[PDB]
Amino acid sequence: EEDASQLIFPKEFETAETLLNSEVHMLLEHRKQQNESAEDEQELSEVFMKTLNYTARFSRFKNRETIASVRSLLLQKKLHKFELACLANLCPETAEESKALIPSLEGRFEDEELQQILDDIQTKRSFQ
Amino acid sequence: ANQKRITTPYMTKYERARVLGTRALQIAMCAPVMVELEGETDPLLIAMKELKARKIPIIIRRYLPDGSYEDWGVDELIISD
Amino acid sequence: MFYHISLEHEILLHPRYFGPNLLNTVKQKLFTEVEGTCTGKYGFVIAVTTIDNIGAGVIQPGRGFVLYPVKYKAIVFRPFKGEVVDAVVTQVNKVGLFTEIGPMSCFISRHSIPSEMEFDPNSNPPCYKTMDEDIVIQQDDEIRLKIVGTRVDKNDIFAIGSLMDDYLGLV
Amino acid sequence: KHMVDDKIHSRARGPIQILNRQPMEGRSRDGGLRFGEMERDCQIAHGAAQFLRERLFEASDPYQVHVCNLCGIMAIANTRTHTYECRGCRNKTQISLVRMPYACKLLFQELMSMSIAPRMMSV
Amino acid sequence: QPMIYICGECHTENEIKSRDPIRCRECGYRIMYKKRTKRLVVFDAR
Amino acid sequence: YRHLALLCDTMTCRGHLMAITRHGVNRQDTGPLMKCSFEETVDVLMEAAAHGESDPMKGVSENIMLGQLAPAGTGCFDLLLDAEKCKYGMEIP
Amino acid sequence: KSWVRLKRGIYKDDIAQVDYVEPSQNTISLKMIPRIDYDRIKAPPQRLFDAEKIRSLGGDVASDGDFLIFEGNRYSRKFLFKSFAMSAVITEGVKPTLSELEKFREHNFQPGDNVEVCEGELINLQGKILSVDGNKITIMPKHEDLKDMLEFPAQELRKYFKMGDHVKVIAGRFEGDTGLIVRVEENFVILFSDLTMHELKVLPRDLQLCSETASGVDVGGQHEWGELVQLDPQTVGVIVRLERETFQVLNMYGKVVTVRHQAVTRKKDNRFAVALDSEQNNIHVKDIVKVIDGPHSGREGEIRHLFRSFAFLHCKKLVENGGMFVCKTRHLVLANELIGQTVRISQGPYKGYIGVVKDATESTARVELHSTCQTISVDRQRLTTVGSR
Amino acid sequence: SACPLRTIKRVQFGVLSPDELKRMSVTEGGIKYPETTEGGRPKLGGLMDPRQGVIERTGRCQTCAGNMTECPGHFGHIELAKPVFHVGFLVKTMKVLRCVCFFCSKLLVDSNNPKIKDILAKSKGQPKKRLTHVYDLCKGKNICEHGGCGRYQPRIRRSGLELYAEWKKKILLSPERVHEIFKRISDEECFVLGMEPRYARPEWMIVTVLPVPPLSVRPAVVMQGSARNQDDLTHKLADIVKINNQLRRNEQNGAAAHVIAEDVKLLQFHVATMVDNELPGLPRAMQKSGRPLKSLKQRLKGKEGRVRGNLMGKRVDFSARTVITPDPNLSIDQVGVPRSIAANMTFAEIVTPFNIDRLQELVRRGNSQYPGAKYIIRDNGDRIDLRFHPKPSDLHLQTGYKVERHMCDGDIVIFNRQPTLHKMSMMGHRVRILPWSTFRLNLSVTTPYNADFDGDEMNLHLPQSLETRAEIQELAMVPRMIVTPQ
Amino acid sequence: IIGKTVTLPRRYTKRDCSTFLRTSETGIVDQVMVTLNQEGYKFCKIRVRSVR
RNA sequence: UAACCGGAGAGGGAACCCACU
Ligand SMILES: [Mg+2]
Ligand SMILES: [Zn+2]
Ligand SMILES: [Zn+2]
Ligand SMILES: [Zn+2]
Ligand SMILES: [Zn+2]
Repeated sequence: EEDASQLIFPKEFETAETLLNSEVHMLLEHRKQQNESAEDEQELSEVFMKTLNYTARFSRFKNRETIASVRSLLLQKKLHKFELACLANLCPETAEESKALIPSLEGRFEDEELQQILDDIQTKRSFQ
Repeated sequence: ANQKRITTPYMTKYERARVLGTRALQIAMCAPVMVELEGETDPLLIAMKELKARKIPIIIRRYLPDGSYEDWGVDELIISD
Repeated sequence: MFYHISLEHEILLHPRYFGPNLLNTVKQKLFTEVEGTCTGKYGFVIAVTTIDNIGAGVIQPGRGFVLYPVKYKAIVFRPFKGEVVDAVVTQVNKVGLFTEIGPMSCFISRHSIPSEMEFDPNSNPPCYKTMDEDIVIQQDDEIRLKIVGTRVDKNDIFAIGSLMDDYLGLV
Repeated sequence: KHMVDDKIHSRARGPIQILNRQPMEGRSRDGGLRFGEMERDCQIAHGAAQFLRERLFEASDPYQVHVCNLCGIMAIANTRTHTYECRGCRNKTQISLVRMPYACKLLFQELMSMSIAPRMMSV
Repeated sequence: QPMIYICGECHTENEIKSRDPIRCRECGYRIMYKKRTKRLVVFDAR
Repeated sequence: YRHLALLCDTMTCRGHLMAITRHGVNRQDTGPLMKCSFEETVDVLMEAAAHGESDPMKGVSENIMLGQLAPAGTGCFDLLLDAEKCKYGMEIP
Repeated sequence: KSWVRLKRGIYKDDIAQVDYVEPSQNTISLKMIPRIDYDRIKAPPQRLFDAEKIRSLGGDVASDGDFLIFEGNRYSRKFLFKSFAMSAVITEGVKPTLSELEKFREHNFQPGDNVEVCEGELINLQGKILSVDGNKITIMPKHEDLKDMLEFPAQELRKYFKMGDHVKVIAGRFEGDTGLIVRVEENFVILFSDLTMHELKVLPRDLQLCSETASGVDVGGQHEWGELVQLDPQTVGVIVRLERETFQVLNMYGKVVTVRHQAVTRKKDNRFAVALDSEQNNIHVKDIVKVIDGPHSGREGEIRHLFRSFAFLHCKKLVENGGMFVCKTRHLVLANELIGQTVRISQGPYKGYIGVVKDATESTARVELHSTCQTISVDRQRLTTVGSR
Repeated sequence: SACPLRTIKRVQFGVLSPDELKRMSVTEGGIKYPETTEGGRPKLGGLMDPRQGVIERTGRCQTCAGNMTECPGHFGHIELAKPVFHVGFLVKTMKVLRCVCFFCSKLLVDSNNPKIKDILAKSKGQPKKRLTHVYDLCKGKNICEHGGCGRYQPRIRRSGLELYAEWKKKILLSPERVHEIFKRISDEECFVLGMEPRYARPEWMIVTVLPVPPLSVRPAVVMQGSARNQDDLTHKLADIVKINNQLRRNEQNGAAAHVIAEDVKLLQFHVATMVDNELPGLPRAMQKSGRPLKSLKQRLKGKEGRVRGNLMGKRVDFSARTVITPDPNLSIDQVGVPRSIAANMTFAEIVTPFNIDRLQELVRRGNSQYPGAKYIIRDNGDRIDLRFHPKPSDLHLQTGYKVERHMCDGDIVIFNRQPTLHKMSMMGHRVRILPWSTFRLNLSVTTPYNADFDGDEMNLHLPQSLETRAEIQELAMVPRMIVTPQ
Repeated sequence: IIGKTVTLPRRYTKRDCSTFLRTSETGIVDQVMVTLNQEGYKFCKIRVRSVR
């Protein structure tokens, strides 16, 4: 029903706080830690483990302080929440690829400014 | 608050009938019981022993006709019977 | 996708399961049913962060079980139609490409894959490949794909991927 | 001619009519007794509300029907595949299930047949 | 297999097979009767 | 005298006389389905629908025809479970 | 070589092929489908002429090889070939369909649909349908980035739909289906239908957009999709696909067959039946089991049906037949005489009575007495079977 | 079944708009065939459709997946060749017509008036009272004041069923003209005339579409294999669609307009008969069976109608009835019942470990013996009967099951005599078993019952729910209500 | 009491039309009757005797 | 050198008259 660009959804869906791959990774590892502790406890869902594996193999930052730095540094500039989350999950190194993947980002910012933002993201990315 | 008690503390026959029936219902489908019993099989006698013991884990929400509601616990509700 | 929004769902407490720990029993019960489920409005239920509040118990007239109106903050996942997400291939087949986006399953037809991105049955692992063998999509490989159609059936969300557009394939 | 053998009968959940899901009439078909209007009013005067409700709704014709929260109209439901839809809304989210008497439901179809709109919103 | 029937006004016996006109063989009388069962009957005297 | 005076004051409580007729009870706005449950049904429902009438069914027989619990005593109030005395509840077997 | 319809007789409103036209302008020769019972019921649906059957039945019949005369000079060859009146036939406004052609343009635009302009100075313009007329619509389209309200006919417009939307087939073999498109070519549009994840190649003219998905039930309202019927009184089958006159059915042994609509009969499904999967845990309908042995080894699915040693399983990941595969249960892992007979009560409180057994149990029996206007219960040990058949 | 259950708060009453009617109709393009069905198969677009609902036993609805009980019905629409109005709406229509102008369709009431403001302020939330007040004050207006036309405006009055407008010259009220001027009635004009615009409209008072109800509303029954028994609702629907097709074809090709007007008048009479068969202005319809047709207005205004004979008083089970017999040897609170009544009457019982052995004993004793059960119901809702003697694996029991068991002494039953003249006429009693087959009771209970044993039979209801049984025991019992309040 | 088969328009045949003695009446069949109507159809009449 | 399969819901209705309370 809803497209990614025009993005019609209720106000609850708008005020829903998005999450990073790394944020989901650290939160799900935390929740798995309380699941492993406090025994005689029902185990979490296979959906929970599948999401944990997907977000662990697609996590971009391995440090919580790095995650907070990325979120603050993309936060002070005016961007949409969904486009911000999509950019943080993809981490594209080129503005052309970014605007090709996200059509709603076309015309949102300048090309050189978007490329500078992507270059900053690449520099502050935690590489293994 | 404990001051705004407009309705009477005398709980009514309707209230005692409803609480007796529902108490007998979960006694019948085997919720735990906290009044001591002398040995009975029927939830009607178990529920009336509970009602005369005045130890029910149910509080009654009375709808005052302005739109507001008031809660009355069975312990502070004085029984007409 | 991953959204941190509060949800409210009604929980029915069986009277034989009252016990001493009413709140703890209800919380353990709620963590049993609500996790791993799906709905049309909110998608997959991934995790519940906090239980916001527990409402007052209301005994249903003529029904033994008591209902507790419980609101809780949770994390849910919801893919968007007309939206691109990176994915991991589960299986490659004669019929098409099967992939997983987290818990959500997506399928790609050979009319959705590029025509050059063609399958080799002679290869021992089933994989799509090009004529120049530059792009080879294997099982458990990180690819990107444009989701073009989302549909739900019996509270299960599964999608169709599209790769006619450029910059679509293995990451 | 008034013999007790000819007069005595009793019913326990026999047949139901085609038009309405209600018991038969007359002991030849093992008929049901009419819990009539003034008897219902006198039960009201006694105050046995739960007894009257069980005598009037679920021991006679209990039903369950879906209504959406947007407009108070009937919504269709394929419950085998759990697809619930209100035409004119296409919401499928702001919906609810309520317990409904069969006779009053047929009354609602008669209302819309007479072009009455009993807009029946859940909240 | 065929039924043993009684004419009534003739007080006579006849044999009738199914899907046949219900007529006496010598007079064709439409009022027509069936004989008592061969299955045993008892009655306690109460 | 309680019931007799109650009948007469309910008769005269609307600022004027109330003969027990359709010709009065249709004029008081006391519920479209009360009016339908009176001897005239189709006209009073059809006028309520024609004028677009709202009804929260604070009556009794309206609750009855909807099949749910009528709030007219023994069902007028709500029941709430007490978790404190429930946790005081000892186990039984 | 034209087509008409008859006015009178038992053959009213039936398509007949004018083969030869007599120059006398009185009667014309028609090839027609006989609505006859071959002199069996009369002392009627359309069906092919059976010369051998009507010769076997006899009666008014004359045999001349392929040519035959029957029942008041009714002429048939190979198909009735009979002369009929010019005033009794209608030679204008017949238009036989493809089924009638096998036996012997149109414009349909609806509001809410999207159509594109492919020619003229307004080329390649997609707009929503607001109105529709007969031949020259002069539509009012809602074009993208164009608030001006243009005009286009149905010949200029083409039913173009954006990628990934719910589409419906108005008519054809794939009619009544709902799905999501895969790739739009110039004439061929391929879609996966929703109830059957199956590839349908349809035309844009046959395509239509609507918001109500597939109901999953047949045209006759008798059988749904993914259903259980009887191929034959020993082997049951599962309808896995509905078709315009047929059903694609998976059999008991995993073979996909095609049967007629009336060929199979619905069987009562035991929803409380139980089965065992050789590892001694109970399995039921709508339970997730992994298939570890057999042709479908290493798979997993939900149980749709249970037979006394067999199981019908659904998997979404298997695109074939809607994941529907059947296998034996033992390769899965979880993830009276006395009725109607004269008897005697010959021992006890009712000694000496004669009764008829209406119900018999393992231990006692019900006896309707012959003396007292009452029926009682009495034990089989005290029973005695006198007389009988 | 994924939808949560809800309790109800409010209802709104309006008219159905034709666009919404043709939207929520499952029929697309309407139905336009006077045939009921095809010769061999059910027909789509005829009088009966599978899209309308489930047709036969062990069949499926075309729209929903339900069957008979689970199929709740689906609706349809029929576009009319000419718009038509009916009674009730006709009377309110002519009231609105006398309120409104004829030519310019202006308000004509001059709402910028202190009288109008006072009427609104008094009837804040009284739409019918506001309508009566504005009609009374606007009856004496004649010419327009605003209204551009200076004509006197015609007096519109009914002649039987049709309406004529006569100028100070008489003409027929065309339904198209009435629909047009009701459409030209503005929204603010509608609100100041005092009727809610969002839920109803003056141009919704006139209708151009017929909503058709499902086969639940019009059942199809088979008798001796004939299956030709169809109801007068179906017959009148066939007449309506046949006349509508005739009008549509005639306006398509002929348009001689005289046959059009005359057949439109007959179609208007037909839909008026659909509203009510009995009309003071026109004779009722006629069937070949010799009986008058039954309309829905009659079907609800009758004493056997839905509102009274099916809503206020409806048929109920769990209710025996037989003649009584004096008996002084039992107490005033007890009633004795026959063994056959006690065997054919059931009572629901929860399986608890306190009495599980006795319930198991009663179960394998079973039906057709007096202490026994006839139905066993599991936790999931599986209903298993005992009269066909299932396997002992089925006869095995666990805690929490539902037992339809024969009652014994001590159970509470309600017991009455029609008419219930006084509220003392229905008392609760404890059931007991005596050999001979009649009701046994006390003279101290006959005295309030107005009972005197000359062939008067009583009714005996037994509640199934335990809380209903408890509340009957504790409210309607004879010692608890020895003394009357009146 | 009376068994009749009505032919209707695999391995299934004409439907059952079996008229019963009414529920909760006992006793003995005393005499029976077979004749023809004015139409020519067969017509049966069975009397039920019940001592009280 | 082969092995324990089981099956029960109902079909009109509408009018008139009589009788009983
Ligand atoms: Mg008397
Ligand atoms: Zn809606
Ligand atoms: Zn003779
Ligand atoms: Zn349906
Ligand atoms: Zn004017």
